Amino acid sequence: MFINRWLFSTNHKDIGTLYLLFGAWAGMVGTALSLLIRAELGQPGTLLGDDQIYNVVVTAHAFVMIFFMVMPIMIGGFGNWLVPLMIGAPDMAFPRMNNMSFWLLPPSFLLLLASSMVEAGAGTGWTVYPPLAGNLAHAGASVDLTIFSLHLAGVSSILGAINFITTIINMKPPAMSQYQTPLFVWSVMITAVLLLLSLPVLAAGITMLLTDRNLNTTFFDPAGGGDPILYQHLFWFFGHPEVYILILPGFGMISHIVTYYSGKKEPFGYMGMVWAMMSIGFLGFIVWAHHMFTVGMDVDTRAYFTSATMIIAIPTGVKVFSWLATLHGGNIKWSPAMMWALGFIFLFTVGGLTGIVLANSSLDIVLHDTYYVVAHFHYVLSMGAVFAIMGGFVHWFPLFSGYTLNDTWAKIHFAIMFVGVNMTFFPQHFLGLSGMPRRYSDYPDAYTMWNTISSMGSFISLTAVMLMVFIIWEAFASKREVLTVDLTTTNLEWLNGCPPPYHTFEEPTYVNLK
Amino acid sequence: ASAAKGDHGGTGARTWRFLTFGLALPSVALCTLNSWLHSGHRERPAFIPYHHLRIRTKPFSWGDGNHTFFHNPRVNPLPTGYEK
Amino acid sequence: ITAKPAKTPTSPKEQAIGLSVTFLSFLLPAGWVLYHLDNYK
Amino acid sequence: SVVKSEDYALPSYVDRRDYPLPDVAHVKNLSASQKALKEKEKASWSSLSIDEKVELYRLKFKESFAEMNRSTNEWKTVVGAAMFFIGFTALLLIWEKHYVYGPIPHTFEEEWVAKQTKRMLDMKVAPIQGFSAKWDYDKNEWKK
Amino acid sequence: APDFHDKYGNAVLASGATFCVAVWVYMATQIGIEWNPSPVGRVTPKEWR
Amino acid sequence: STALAKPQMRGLLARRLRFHIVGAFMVSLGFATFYKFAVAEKRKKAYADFYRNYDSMKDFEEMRKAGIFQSAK
Amino acid sequence: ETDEEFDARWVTYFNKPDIDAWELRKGMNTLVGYDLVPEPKIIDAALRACRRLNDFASAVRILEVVKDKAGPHKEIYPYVIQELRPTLNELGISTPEELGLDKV
Amino acid sequence: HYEEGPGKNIPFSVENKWRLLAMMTLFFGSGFAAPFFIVRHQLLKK
Amino acid sequence: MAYPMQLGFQDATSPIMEELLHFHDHTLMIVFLISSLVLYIISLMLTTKLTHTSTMDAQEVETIWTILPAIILILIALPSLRILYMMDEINNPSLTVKTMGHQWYWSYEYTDYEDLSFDSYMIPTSELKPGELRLLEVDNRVVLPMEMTIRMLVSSEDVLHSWAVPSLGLKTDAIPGRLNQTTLMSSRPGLYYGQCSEICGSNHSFMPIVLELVPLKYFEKWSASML
Amino acid sequence: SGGGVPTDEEQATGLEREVMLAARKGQDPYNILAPKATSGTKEDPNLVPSITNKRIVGCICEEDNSTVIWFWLHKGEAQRCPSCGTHYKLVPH
Ligand SMILES: CCCCCCCCCCCCCCCCCC(=O)OCC(COC(=O)CCCCCCCCCCCCCCCCC)OC(=O)CCCCCCCCCCCCCCCCC
Ligand code: HEA
Ligand code: HEA
Ligand SMILES: CCCCC/C=C\C/C=C/C/C=C/C/C=C\CCCC(=O)O[C@H](COC(=O)CCCCCCCCCCCCCCCCC)COP(=O)(O)OCCN
Ligand SMILES: CCCCC/C=C/C/C=C/CCCCCCCC(=O)O[C@H](COC(=O)CCCCCCCCCCCCCCC)COP(=O)(O)OCC[N+](C)(C)C
Ligand SMILES: CCCCCC/C=C\CCCCCCCCCC(=O)O[C@H](COC(=O)CCCCCCCCCCCCCCC)COP(=O)(O)OC[C@@H](O)CO
Ligand SMILES: CCCCCCCCCCO[C@@H]1O[C@H](CO)[C@@H](O[C@H]2O[C@H](CO)[C@@H](O)[C@H](O)[C@H]2O)[C@H](O)[C@H]1O
Ligand SMILES: C[C@H](CCC(=O)O)[C@H]1CC[C@H]2[C@@H]3[C@H](O)C[C@@H]4C[C@H](O)CC[C@]4(C)[C@H]3C[C@H](O)[C@]12C
Ligand SMILES: [C-]#N
Ligand code: CUA
Ligand SMILES: [Cu+2]
Ligand SMILES: [Mg+2]
Ligand code: NA
Ligand SMILES: [Zn+2]
Repeated sequence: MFINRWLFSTNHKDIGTLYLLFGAWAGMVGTALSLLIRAELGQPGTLLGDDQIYNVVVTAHAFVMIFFMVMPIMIGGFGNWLVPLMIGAPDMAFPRMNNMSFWLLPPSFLLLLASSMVEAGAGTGWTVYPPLAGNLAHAGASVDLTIFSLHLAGVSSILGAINFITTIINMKPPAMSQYQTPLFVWSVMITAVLLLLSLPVLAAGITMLLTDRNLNTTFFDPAGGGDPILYQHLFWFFGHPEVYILILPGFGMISHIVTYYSGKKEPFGYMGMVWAMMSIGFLGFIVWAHHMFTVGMDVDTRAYFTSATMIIAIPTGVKVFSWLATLHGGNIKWSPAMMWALGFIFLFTVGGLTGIVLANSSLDIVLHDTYYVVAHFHYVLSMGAVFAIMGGFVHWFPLFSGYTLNDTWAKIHFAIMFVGVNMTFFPQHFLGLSGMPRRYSDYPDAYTMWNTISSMGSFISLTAVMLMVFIIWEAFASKREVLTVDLTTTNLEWLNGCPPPYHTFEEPTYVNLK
Repeated sequence: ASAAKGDHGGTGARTWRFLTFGLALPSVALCTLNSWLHSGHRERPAFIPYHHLRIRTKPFSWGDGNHTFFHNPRVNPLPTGYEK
Repeated sequence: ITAKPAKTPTSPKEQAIGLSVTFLSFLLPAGWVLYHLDNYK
Repeated sequence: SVVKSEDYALPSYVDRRDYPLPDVAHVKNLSASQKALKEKEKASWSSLSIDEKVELYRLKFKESFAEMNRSTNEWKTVVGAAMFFIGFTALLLIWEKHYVYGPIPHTFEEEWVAKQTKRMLDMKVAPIQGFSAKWDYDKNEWKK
Repeated sequence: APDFHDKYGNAVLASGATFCVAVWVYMATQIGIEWNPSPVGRVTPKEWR
Repeated sequence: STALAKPQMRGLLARRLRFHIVGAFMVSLGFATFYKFAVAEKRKKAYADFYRNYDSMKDFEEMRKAGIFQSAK
Repeated sequence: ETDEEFDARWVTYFNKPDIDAWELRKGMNTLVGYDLVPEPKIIDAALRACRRLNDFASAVRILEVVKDKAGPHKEIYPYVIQELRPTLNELGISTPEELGLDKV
Repeated sequence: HYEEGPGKNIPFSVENKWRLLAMMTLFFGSGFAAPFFIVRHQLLKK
Repeated sequence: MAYPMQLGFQDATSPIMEELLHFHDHTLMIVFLISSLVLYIISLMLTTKLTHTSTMDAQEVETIWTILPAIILILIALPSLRILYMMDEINNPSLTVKTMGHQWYWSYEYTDYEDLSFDSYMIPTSELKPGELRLLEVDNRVVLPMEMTIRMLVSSEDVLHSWAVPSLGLKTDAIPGRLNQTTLMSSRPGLYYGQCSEICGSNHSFMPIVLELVPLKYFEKWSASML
Repeated sequence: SGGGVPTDEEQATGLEREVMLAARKGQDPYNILAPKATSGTKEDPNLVPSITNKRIVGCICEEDNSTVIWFWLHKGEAQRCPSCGTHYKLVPH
């Protein structure tokens, strides 16, 4: 029974639970890697005495946090648990293929571990650019194991995208149009379309890297007429959609959380929120070269990519202002999930504004490959994603488990994390403006003060992560079972009780046309 | 394909109105900006009486026979050069 | 939300034990590695 | 009174200031005297006593607005505990400094810094605003 | 009836704040951390060549 | 002993929003005149004052005499 | 639609002689979503609906929701109670304050 | 069928809170410890 | 170079970097307008017990909050693009210098007239002379004439690197098989520092750039003495 | 042409065949079609089939509302949408 249920699953809730457990474990790995980064930088000099190892830690930090923590939690965990419930569907369209999307991830993560254990690791950056990642500067198996890890994670997510698009298009009640589905469901559909289109381009690029390393191709090698910059275009043609894939489900969850704890039946400006996510999805394919402003790019191309990148703040702003308009007039409930969502709005706004600074290619010349970029994305993406994940985890933990958290402990956890992440990343703006490069294991002495503060911040967030594990333990240890949940008339995922039965919507909802 | 939308479900009138106002007319507005920024008169080039240009094998059937139909004196030289 | 009182209440002492064990589980192995870094180098 | 897990699909009671009249009464079963009180409520309410009026309220509702909207001392626990755990973090940082980190480079010795500062002034580092702009080359001291 | 916050909130706030300030002031000043502040107004420049 | 006057009862949230959005606007204006003055304008003046009578050869000779250069003793 | 037109539709709603319990609750739970404290004339109609429905407790709760809707505008509730005293006396409705239900 | 309800829709037991603490300790502690041991491993090869 | 506790950009060494500072100040004035506006508005939404939970009509306010951001973006874009096209303007260099990245050092070639080339490596910390800067000095500086337009050509003989000098607003990737051009003009003599800015392996943190800007006549005699 | 290819009438089975035969009779036991609303008064409630004693209703109270209002409808007296008041009555079994 245990194997049938948990290794042979065809159930969207159990698969969602598997993804949440996997993603929480990966988040411990990715946090430990981030603390090694900050320990190496927390005083001047060398800590590891091996900067190849430092570079391997940085590279694996980003792959773990992106491919094994955020994407599995947002899309595999919250998407599988919540999407079918929010449309009244009995499961996903392809419930068995869904289980393979999950089970490809432990082997993908094993390949990434393997890459770091063999030879000297892949000390490449998560961009994996050649020729550093080629077979002369990274001879041996580490980079190929990293490529294969990415291939498996890509297949997992492409099949998952197929599943989500199909389920959301085909399995709603017959009377429910796409403009009657909740915003989280929209955010997953759009994320899935971005995955479907972008991950095959990454797969092509990393396969060309694999063949340059092992089959004597020269896609990226000038000796054969190849070009390192071609790899960067293929990588970033995926990688820009990827940053929106990482945040879009978070936007969906934030819309639900802000609406719920405002005591509202609906988000402000629903169609504008759909418009904004669709626009971000579409424009997310035409801006990638802003990751390449220093490669030797012609001025008119720089001007185009600057302008297209600026156009994206418009639909993103409709979403920030619409979250503020949802709060307006609300019966505000200061629950821990609401605190996470308000933290998200603040931090995402800070990070999006420093992205606007970066969009100007002339300023980006001076800021590229410095800690100002690291500060932009740890606000707008890394901590935007983590605060939306924690808001959604706190808000929906009683649905998934049937038990309540201790809200006082959850508010203490939020307070510690908010101090920690701001102490960690805010000073990195100053480091970047004053010229400290990213991807460095040590720094000229002038940069000591802000690196020291940033590293002390990183230990505050460690304390918060340890406390989060205790908080989850205390909830399962005390077994406070949920009774009543407010606002079920506009939050269908709760209407089957906590936790919902294994099969839900065996009799579908009744929705008429009128 | 290299898009980024979603909806499908049904493509009805509401969806096509959404596309008209949410994508098509904003695109026209942006290209109208792009265009009404690169507007302006550049410096016209030296006249050179190249024999493959300003072709005259028969007089035009209007005016003096030597001016094209949408002749612009500022930018269109005659076979003998710009007009005064 | 409303909920039942705990089926298996976790007293302050029990929470101090769970918190201490949780923190030690993260701190002791990493602390051992970092304390011995120069030994590895 | 007693809400059961198996009742999740039935209309439920809630105390929320934005939903003043919930879908069910707080107390559905009535004793003999409570039945008699509901019969008496069918006559002039001027004939009910204060205690009878309170009892009718408490059959219909669990908490009053003043009770459901009460502020609490929770903030003290939250802020105090957050500061405790931030304080605990500095213990970790003290441990790290003592047992993990070795000496920093010799360039942070006071005499090195003093010579390096003079050399930065001799090369006029940031002479418009940032650094040398703050040195008085004529008086040979930091601008006051 | 008084809850945990009524009974202990004042002590948790006072002890947590006192402890946090004390341990961070100790860490910042007593264990040899080099913050490397600006020399401006602090360092007397010395001949180097 | 006296009746209470009828107060405003409708639109209290919208009224509060209207008043403070204005205050929010006039604070951003009051700030930008300050940030321009305390930062942006200060910087324009610092650079123009610095370069107004700047003598690059004199700066060089000072640096050379201080011993900083590889190419000039 | 004018304020008086709004007030008059709401007065008419609660004055329906055979208004049922569901309609009473739907009306009050909808009304409190709007950005206003209901005029005394609306509250009067609702309280008399409570009387027709033999529901003393809902009459008291309606007075509480008036005080709550006024937020920090502490002058509104005492004015509304003043305006309702003849109805309160007529129907024997005690205020929440007279019942002690304003204490925490 | 399968068990449903709180504590039953998960691949780990919560029947005993102390056994649960051990299991959660090993689970999250193994993920957090792994990078430190990988670093140790790489340093010990030189 | 940067100095301890610096918050913003290094002081400008070239007119282009001065332009960037003024444009960054502009962008920041706007950034601070928007940030404080958002903070003030969100705080306002969160500080009243008054409520309004019925459906709110959206279209009016969505016009304000699309059109205002679009205007702001145009107010950033216009000066941004002007600087971009100004940096692109031909300037007619007096000298061309090549730099080739390597793991982990830079080489320089000055081959307009004579075959002058050399390697430039970080000074190890143990060998710094007193008052020299850890991780920033090199053995052989890039001596250049001050007050003159210089074409730098940047490439690599192995992996990617990136040649950067923040106080001159310069960062050009060094790509094997490619010859990227940038121009440099220092308004002042002195020593201007940068660091390799594309991760290139284990010693990426330790291959810095030091420009030494001097009068033409000293550059000429230095060049001759380096043959 | 020739023959030799089975038809659905000949060879469909299981649930596919159930759906096919019901459609021929104009029935929809597997809920493939959206039900059409009645006037939804207490006299003419929307009739909600169920194989049990409760079913979730979603009410799109006005055409083109994006918010759907969801509630359990139980066997017994008709219930009303909590947003618009339209009536629904369960027709079990
Ligand atoms: C639905 C409500 C919840 C919603 C909330 C979501 C929950 C999330 C927060 C709530 C969090 C509560 C956490 C509870 C701890 C779960 C412990 C567990 O034992 O999980 C359940 C286990 C089975 O264990 C049990 O059944 C224990 C109870 C009964 C079993 C009897 C024997 C006990 C054996 C010892 C246990 C060992 C524990 C692990 C020890 C681990 C040692 C390694 O199985 C499974 O299905 C595994 C599930 C997926 C695991 C994904 C991570 C795999 C990462 C590795 C990738 C490989 C390469 C890494 C290498 C890469 C490096 C670079
Ligand atoms: C969640 C992930 C995420 C998200 C959403 C974003 C969003 C944005 N990013 Fe960021 N970005 C990253 C993750 C993300 N980014 C990562 C990981 C990298 C580096 C990769 C690497 O090199 O490893 C990076 C790097 C990166 C660069 C390259 C810098 C460099 O390498 O030198 C640039 C350049 O233009 C950029 C710009 C932006 C912009 C303009 C947005 C916009 O989408 C933001 C829009 C949001 C707002 C603007 C705020 C809300 C709006 C308002 C309140 C309205 C009014 C606003 C205005 C009028 C401006 N990003
Ligand atoms: C989602 C993405 C993500 C996240 C979350 C993080 C989190 C952190 N990052 Fe991240 N980081 C990157 C993505 C991310 N990072 C990327 C892409 C790079 C660039 C790599 C390259 O240059 O190639 C990078 C690089 C980078 C650097 C620069 C390295 C260099 O340039 O040399 C630094 C430096 O301080 C840093 C620090 C941190 C810290 C201290 C944290 C965290 O410790 C902050 C606090 C957050 C947590 C503690 C998260 C906990 C969440 C969980 C545990 C999940 C729980 C799950 C459930 C409850 C279901 N990161
Ligand atoms: C606004 C967008 C354009 C809208 C249309 C405007 C009018 C164009 C009419 C289109 C007819 C197309 C026939 C094409 C003939 C040439 C016209 C080409 C378009 C045009 O209008 O060209 C103009 C020349 O017109 C000239 O000669 C004079 C042209 C007038 C005489 C045309 C006579 C010939 C018509 C023959 C048609 C035969 C069709 C047979 C169809 C049989 C199918 C079975 C260009 O002006 P220009 O000053 O030289 O340069 C501009 C300098 N500033
Ligand atoms: C980079 C910066 C970019 C720019 C940012 C710009 C922000 C601009 C923000 C605009 C602020 C001003 C908007 C003011 C709206 C206030 C609504 C209002 O004025 O009134 C409410 C209107 O409701 C209705 O129709 C519909 C409900 C209200 C419709 C509007 C909803 C309010 C929206 C508020 C948004 C606040 C958050 C803004 C975040 C920026 C109604 O209340 P009443 O009880 O009187 O009705 C009863 C009416 N009877 C009695 C006559 C029938
Ligand atoms: C370097 C080398 C790396 C190698 C990595 C290899 C990784 C994966 C190993 C793959 C093992 C494949 C095993 C067969 C999978 C069949 C999936 C399938 O056919 O899935 C179907 C759904 O997908 C559909 O239709 C449409 C989708 C069909 C997809 C079939 C599988 C494709 C796998 C690879 C494709 C990757 C994309 C490449 C382009 C980037 C059916 O869904 P189920 O839920 O099962 O059933 C539903 C029931 O109602 C059916 O009665
Ligand atoms: C970034 C994540 C890491 C964050 C901070 C970790 C904080 C430290 C927790 C304590 O870790 C322990 O520290 C001991 C020292 O205090 C070590 O004992 C070591 O030192 C002792 C004292 O000298 C000897 O008794 C032991 O045998 C010797 O192993 C011990 O191994 C290690 O488990
Ligand atoms: C037409 C469409 C859907 C309306 C509906 O059927 O409900 C709506 C939804 C979002 C709207 C857009 C957003 O509100 C954002 C922009 C707002 C500007 O005021 C007009 C253009 C603008 C781009 C809007 C055009 C149009 O009214 C949109 C696209
Ligand atoms: C961001 N890209
Ligand atoms: Cu060379 Cu980095
Ligand atoms: Cu991007
Ligand atoms: Mg780069
Ligand atoms: Na270091
Ligand atoms: Zn309805």
